[PDB]
Amino acid sequence: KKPTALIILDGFANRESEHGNAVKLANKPNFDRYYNKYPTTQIEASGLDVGLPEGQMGNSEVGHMNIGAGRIVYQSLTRINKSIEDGDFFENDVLNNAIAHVNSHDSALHIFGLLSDGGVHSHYKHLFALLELAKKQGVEKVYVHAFLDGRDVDQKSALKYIEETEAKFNELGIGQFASVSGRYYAMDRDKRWEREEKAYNAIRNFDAPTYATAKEGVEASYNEGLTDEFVVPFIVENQNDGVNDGDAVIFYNFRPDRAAQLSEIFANRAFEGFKVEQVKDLFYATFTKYNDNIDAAIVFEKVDLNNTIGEIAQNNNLTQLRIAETEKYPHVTYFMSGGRNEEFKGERRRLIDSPKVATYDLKPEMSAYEVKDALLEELNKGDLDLIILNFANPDMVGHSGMLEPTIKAIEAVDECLGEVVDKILDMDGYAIITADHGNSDQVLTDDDQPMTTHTTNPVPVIVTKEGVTLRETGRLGDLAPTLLDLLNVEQPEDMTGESLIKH
Ligand SMILES: O=C(O)[C@@H](CO)OP(=O)(O)O
Ligand SMILES: [Mn+2]
Ligand SMILES: [Mn+2]
Repeated sequence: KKPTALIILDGFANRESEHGNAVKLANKPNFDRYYNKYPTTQIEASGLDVGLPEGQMGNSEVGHMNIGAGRIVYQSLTRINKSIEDGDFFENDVLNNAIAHVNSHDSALHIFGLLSDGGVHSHYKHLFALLELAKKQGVEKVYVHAFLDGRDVDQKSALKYIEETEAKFNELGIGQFASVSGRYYAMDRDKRWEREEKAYNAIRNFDAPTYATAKEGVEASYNEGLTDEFVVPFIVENQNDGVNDGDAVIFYNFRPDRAAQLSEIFANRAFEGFKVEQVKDLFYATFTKYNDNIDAAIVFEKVDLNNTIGEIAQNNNLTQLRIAETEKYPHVTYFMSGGRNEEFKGERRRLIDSPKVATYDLKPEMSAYEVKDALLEELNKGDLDLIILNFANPDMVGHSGMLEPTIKAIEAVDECLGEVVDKILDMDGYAIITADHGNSDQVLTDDDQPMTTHTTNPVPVIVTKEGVTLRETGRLGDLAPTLLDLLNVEQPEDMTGESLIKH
């Protein structure tokens, strides 16, 4: 068996400036020799090319999903944005049923969510689209329960989103703020139920302070030293008639982890965090499915990915190995397989333990040498068709925002890379050396401060096949089609990416 390997250098991208660029400052002779001998291009790993909004840096989860799927895998924000822009949203069955529920019970429509443009948990423009829909179907009025951010956005920005939303209410002729809670309260994820109860009591017009306007209560918080995230939940005077039997709730958050708890309070009949009298005939709609214990109608259902690279390999009777250290093991397993834990037939996996340190600058080599030795051990068995390998280090050490450790990390990876790839080449196989998004290409601001984040830069691709030229650009969703090309395996239609290899 001639092996073909995808070797993912996590958080390793192409950036022109050398300043604070560990990728360019590192001595990486093995990478450079392959780069100088073999065909090379660069592909996009951020924004719309990976199913994220324009301007948004790529990441490990999204990047490994796109890589394994061989297509653009649209994430929640973009999917909902596109649904709005193209009209589907306003036809959505769950949203129109929530409105039929209100109209048929003469009851009230409530809207919960994180009122910012952070884009991690929500996007407040989706609130405006719901208000437009409610107005269109004649709802009359809509109680909006605002959860303030200050964490995925500037710590004191709530007043701008509140102002703009107040103008929407006037413009569209519908809706009002009913309650206002910092996300510390409404969006806990550590089962601190006393924080949640305060949000719940405001939303319900039970126990809470009241202010005449959303602005007033936020400004009162500011004057006390409590910024957006920490606003103590409050009620907006005369604008909150409670959540009563017959009502409907739409929760526009799309990220499960911080929306689940509040949703359990309203809509898990088994909820025991604190004692409640649940609303009867409550229509409870969540933008996504937050967990299995919430009785909700799901506005945007999870889409399963058929014919990821691993499934195609299976269906061609090929064997495959997924391998990485702990820190990127879910990436090369679960995410690579399209969000599936189960092994395919023919699949085996190798987990190497990551060191137990708070920040990986303390051991820049991490477990890269043990990953390399496990891999050499597997390739010496001679029974692998496909290998999916990730070297975690450039991303994990780069997050430290420290240049010398990040350089050392890349240099350790380079030494391992040369042993892995030379072995693949002795076995008459092929490697694609690339990345899932950038990070280590920039670990310093232009003013020499630590920079601890991913980048939007395009990622390198080297394909260790002679006599071929690569296409000039492309995206992560093109990698799996390139592996299939190298394996001489037919690409199915639902893999819409294109081989980077020119024919
Ligand atoms: O709550 C979350 O999941 C987001 C914050 O927007 O990340 P973290 O909480 O870990 O900052
Ligand atoms: Mn990554
Ligand atoms: Mn990262």
